[PDB]
Amino acid sequence: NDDDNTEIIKSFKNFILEFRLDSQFIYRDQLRNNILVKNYSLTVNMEHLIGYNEDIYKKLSDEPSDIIPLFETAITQVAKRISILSRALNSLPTFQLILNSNANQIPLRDLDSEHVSKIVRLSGIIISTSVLSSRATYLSIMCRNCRHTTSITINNFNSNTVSLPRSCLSNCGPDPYIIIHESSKFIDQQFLKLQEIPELVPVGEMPRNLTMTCDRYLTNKVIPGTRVTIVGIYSIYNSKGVAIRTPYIKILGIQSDVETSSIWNSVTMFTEEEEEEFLQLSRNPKLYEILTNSIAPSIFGNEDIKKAIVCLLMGGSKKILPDGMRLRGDINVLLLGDPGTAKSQLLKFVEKVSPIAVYTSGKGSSAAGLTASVQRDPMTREFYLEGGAMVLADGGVVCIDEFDKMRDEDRVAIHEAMEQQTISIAKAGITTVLNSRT
Amino acid sequence: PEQTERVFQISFFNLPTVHRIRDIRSEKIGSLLSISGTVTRTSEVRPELYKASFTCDMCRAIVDNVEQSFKYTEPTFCPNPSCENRAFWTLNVTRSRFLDWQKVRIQENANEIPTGSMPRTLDVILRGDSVERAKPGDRCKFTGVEIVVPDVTQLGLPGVKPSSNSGVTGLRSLGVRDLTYKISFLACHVISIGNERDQEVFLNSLS
Amino acid sequence: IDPLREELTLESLSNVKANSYSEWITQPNVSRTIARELKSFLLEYTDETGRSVYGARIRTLGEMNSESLEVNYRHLAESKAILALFLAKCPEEMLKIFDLVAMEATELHYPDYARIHSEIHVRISDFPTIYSLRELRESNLSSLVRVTGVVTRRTGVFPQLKYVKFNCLKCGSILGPFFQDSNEEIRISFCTNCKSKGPFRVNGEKTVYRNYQRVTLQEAPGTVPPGRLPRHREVILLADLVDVSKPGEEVEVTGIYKNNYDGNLNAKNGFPVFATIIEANSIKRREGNTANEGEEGLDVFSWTEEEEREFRKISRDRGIIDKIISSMAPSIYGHRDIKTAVACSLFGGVPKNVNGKHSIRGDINVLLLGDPGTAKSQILKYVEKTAHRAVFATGQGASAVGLTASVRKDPITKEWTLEGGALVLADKGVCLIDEFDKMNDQDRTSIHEAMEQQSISISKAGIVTTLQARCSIIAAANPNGGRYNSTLPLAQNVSLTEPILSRFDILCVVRDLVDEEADERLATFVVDSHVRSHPENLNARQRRLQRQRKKEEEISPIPQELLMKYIHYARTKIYPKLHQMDMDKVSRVYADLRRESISTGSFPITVRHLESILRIAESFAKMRLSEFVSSYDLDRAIKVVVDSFVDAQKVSVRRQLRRSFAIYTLGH
DNA sequence: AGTGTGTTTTTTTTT
DNA sequence: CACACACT
Ligand SMILES: Nc1ncnc2c1ncn2[C@@H]1O[C@H](COP(=O)(O)OP(=O)(O)OP(O)(O)=S)[C@@H](O)[C@H]1O
Ligand SMILES: Nc1ncnc2c1ncn2[C@@H]1O[C@H](COP(=O)(O)OP(=O)(O)O)[C@@H](O)[C@H]1O
Ligand SMILES: [Mg+2]
Ligand SMILES: [Mg+2]
Ligand SMILES: [Zn+2]
Ligand SMILES: [Zn+2]
Ligand SMILES: [Zn+2]
Repeated sequence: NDDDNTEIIKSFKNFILEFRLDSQFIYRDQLRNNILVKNYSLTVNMEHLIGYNEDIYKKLSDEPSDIIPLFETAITQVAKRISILSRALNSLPTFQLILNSNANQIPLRDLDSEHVSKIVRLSGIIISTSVLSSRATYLSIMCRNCRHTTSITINNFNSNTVSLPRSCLSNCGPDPYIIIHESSKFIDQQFLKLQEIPELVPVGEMPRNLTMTCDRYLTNKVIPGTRVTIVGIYSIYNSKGVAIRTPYIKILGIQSDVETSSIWNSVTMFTEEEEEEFLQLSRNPKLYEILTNSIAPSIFGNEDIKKAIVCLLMGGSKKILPDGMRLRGDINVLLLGDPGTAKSQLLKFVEKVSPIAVYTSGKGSSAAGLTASVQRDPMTREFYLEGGAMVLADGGVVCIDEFDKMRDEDRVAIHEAMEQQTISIAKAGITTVLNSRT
Repeated sequence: PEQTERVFQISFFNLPTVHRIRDIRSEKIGSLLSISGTVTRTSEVRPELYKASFTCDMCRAIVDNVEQSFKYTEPTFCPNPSCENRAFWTLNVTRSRFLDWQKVRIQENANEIPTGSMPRTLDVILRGDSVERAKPGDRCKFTGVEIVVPDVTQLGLPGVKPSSNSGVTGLRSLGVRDLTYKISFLACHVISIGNERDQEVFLNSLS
Repeated sequence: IDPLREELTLESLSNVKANSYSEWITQPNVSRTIARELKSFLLEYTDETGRSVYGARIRTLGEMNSESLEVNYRHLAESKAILALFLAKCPEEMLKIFDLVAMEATELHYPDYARIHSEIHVRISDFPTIYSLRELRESNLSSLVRVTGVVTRRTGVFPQLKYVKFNCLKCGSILGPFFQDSNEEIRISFCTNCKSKGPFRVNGEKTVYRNYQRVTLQEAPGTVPPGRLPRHREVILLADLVDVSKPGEEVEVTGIYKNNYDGNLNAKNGFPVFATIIEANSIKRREGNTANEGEEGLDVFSWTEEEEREFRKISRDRGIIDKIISSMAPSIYGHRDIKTAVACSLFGGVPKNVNGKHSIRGDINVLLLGDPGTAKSQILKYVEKTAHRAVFATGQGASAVGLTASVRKDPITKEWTLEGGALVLADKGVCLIDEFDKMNDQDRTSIHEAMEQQSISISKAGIVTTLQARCSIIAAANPNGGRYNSTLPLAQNVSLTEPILSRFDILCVVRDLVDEEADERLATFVVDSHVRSHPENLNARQRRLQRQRKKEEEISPIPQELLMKYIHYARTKIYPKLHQMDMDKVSRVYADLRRESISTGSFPITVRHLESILRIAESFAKMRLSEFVSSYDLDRAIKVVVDSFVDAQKVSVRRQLRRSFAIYTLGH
């Protein structure tokens, strides 16, 4: 079947090489793109696969866990065929597959005991992101007394992990092949946790969360507190309760449920056009009043108030003097007046307009560490620094409710932080200082 | 099932002397003693397997009425003398005999102690009838056999880690690691040392 | 007759004729005869009907496309009962037989319904005896029995290996799939290829997976004798059965008394104790009311399409609104305006959202001021059980954290965990509030915050979650000294803050006035309540029933259950829309609202008050049950709101203001 | 003689 | 990883 598996690999490469639309082989296009910018990753649509050949897609659906490594090997061979001259391990890193399903999404809630090791399509909001964790793409070992050195290329497509080599394998022992972690090649992995569909609101049910894993060209794409529509195989491994194992997902494709673009690295997705009309609106002074009126729908007036709001959201420029000093850019607007006057409503609207910061309330926010709370980590008795609201508000225009109702003493600690535009903490013997651009 | 013998428990009532929390010395082992303990915490009902069966599939033979002292114990070998196996035995749960047990501990009362001694707690063995007979949270007058209870995890049985004191020579029941004890009492009989507002019930029950 | 797979008469099947009952049942000959009888009565035995109710459940579950196959355990003893006793003694094997017969019935009623569920479960509802955890004896072991417990854990539902294939590392690449009890590891420890012991590993070949959910149980303290700690027996939920409950909801279920081993228990006990489990073959909740069949099974309440047709028929009937006003809390004589307010709060306004983000609450916050002993708590109790989803706030008992949003440090999991905020429990349903005028002020501000957005936002202990709180709330308050002074301004009659009364859309005040003949009627009414309440009095119960029927005729013309189903129908299908409206009528209304707050007895009138009037109009229209708001129903909403405002005023200005608004009052 | 298995109060933080 | 026990 290994020859049959190679034949299936050949069939998949025949797919990618001879799938075109209007003479355009999009797959070789993205291939050469990922050659020019060396991202060893490939994106494919299963609808295209079905159109070219149902059978290969069905074989995929039967057991994706081992079909995917064959596809990665096929893509790597294809890249070797195309981007490398003919007759010219680890010489070319393997490409990894990216898939978009567009099928139905079973809710995170009501996931069956069935669908084990089955590709699934879902959506949820991230509550936590793990740091990167390398994974041995290639493994370098030596047979200890036998001195035999061998290569291993383990894929993350099983279950849990492959046990270390046993016996001499051409007594040298139950594990002579001592891993020499220099030639061995690693790729980082990141673990993810999705809350179940905040819109689903299962009444009376605590939102269940599942763990995920991401590959080097999938990791760090999105942040916690952001909803993502995911397409990854349903995954199971043993945590260390009979015949019950940890449920998780190995992701084959990442799509943003919030749909918001990633951290803006100044790459203009709006491009020159949209910014050109933006400047035209800036060129036309009337558009200033347009933005004024547009803010706070149904407010019926208060236009100069809306102008002040627009100016504040617009962001005061922080100038860094050549001196040790630095002109303070951001400002914090104070809202005093009679109740029932849409003030909190306007605050919520403004925060919805600009999500660079987060709307909160005084009582809802923890009195201690409003800017940044200090919490004891479950696995470290040291009270770590947890990012408070103005940590999140840093880099963002933030609206908070019930200032008067809040206890005054910690609000004193807020004025200093906003004044310095940072957050200086020396509590609990920890002298960390964090910026507060809000 | 009726043919299968129903186990015998013989409870002793009206015993001459009640030793109470006092007495209970080491010299007496397996001795009938009456104690006026104040048992206020008791325990939960526990199945307390008496006898059981073993598969030993690779001999295909079946034990009858395996008895273990305190720790789950298997037959010395396969029931068949052929394929006698000291390595493997598997439970057959066929001769399963159980006695509902409750590890009732007695804390001594305030009276009858001269100098403020703490409410010394002694666990007491209880039987299914006795468990239902005993009402928890209540000081009880009880009697039964006083047995020597060994400490836990001491046996070298599989699963439970053997508890790795002084010992005799010439024994071979447990040649290594010795053993330690924590005695508990067994009460054959227990009694407490210390509505119906219906017209028909009133008329019938009332004198 | 056959040694295995036999058919015999029912009598020879019944008697074991063997030393061991379970060994006799173990004979596959006996099993096959039982299978024949099982298939026979499954469809052939049509108890009390021309059709087999079990056959009716067949292909209905097929239509439901599920796996449970409820039996009810009745029509089994009724059907010659030998199978019934056999099950009650040695279930597991004939449960498997029931699964087989389910297979044949499956493909019979619905061909191709096979391979949809590879198995079809047994669901033994009901039992001769309810039993107790205190009742669990060695006899009860390995026997399915009904129980009386309280679910506590509800662990995360986990797929579990229905089949397991154990293979040794050296010899067996793949070994045959054998069933796994899910209670303990099979641990064969023997290789077919290697006679000697070797390292064993699970087979990579896929086997069936079933759900797994452990729940701790607890004996009902009321049934438990005083001073006795209820026992706690573990029960595991399985596939097609997990996530049936809520922790602490408490159920009675019939399940086999599983018994398992664990060396740690013997170690901590020093004795050959054997761990005991149950996993109910069928699940049904015990809500504790045991009033009717709703107690049996899960949850209570119902919805009927015939009932909604009746609701439509009464809706086109005029005077429905007044009947509903009489309908709400009939056991509280008088309080016509109060009844109107609470009933329309039950109906609630229509939620409104602007641009996706901007939103208007569809829930009504009733502020009530009541003298002590004015049925306020009992009014709340009548309100609940009528709006289905409901909560009760003791007021003083709850706090800022407790009611709105709570986080609980969880030592067992080792992280901070969310604790159920009672206002989150309020969300999606009506919120009862009592003793609020006496409870903590910081908690009051927390409630203000929570209600302003109809959602609670909490960021502490690493939990930054925000929970929607859609709940119609009704605060209960006592006047300063328990008696409202009409000459006194409301704010002076109120010991609480001004902002809270502003955010409250409905204000309610209870006062003691001369009302002599009314006090005659009220005392007589309470006497009647006692008399109908007394079991001692066709018979006495018949005359109690007829007197409550006639009182239902005068007030609450719709039955209370019919009433609550009417409310459910209104929420579910009725959504009146303001398509037509009177702009300038509302304009002049708010104009008059102005220059009145200048009065010392007058609280400020704001925009949110106008939104309150709008949502009161929505609640009235929902109460009218029409999918389109009526202008004149909206007019009655205006009338109710303006009357509440006038009552809120000082009596001195109140008369001048009522004359001023008289130009509005007549239109109603 | 097989081969298996075990050792690294305080202090904020709520409130 | 690697060395005292309990039989292997
Ligand atoms: N000028 C206005 N135009 C439109 N709507 C208004 C206006 N003034 C008040 N409102 C409405 O009245 C509501 C009351 O405001 P809220 O959003 O509850 O918060 P707020 O105005 O800050 O009230 P407090 O001070 O927190 S009680 C608003 O949501 C609006 O819907
Ligand atoms: N109009 C009424 N009709 C019937 N019962 C009434 C009426 N007004 C008050 N009650 C009775 O008053 C009692 C006190 O109710 P509750 O709300 O607990 O009083 P409090 O005013 O002290 O909060 C209730 O048992 C209720 O039946
Ligand atoms: Mg506000
Ligand atoms: Mg009350
Ligand atoms: Zn070697
Ligand atoms: Zn044997
Ligand atoms: Zn083998």
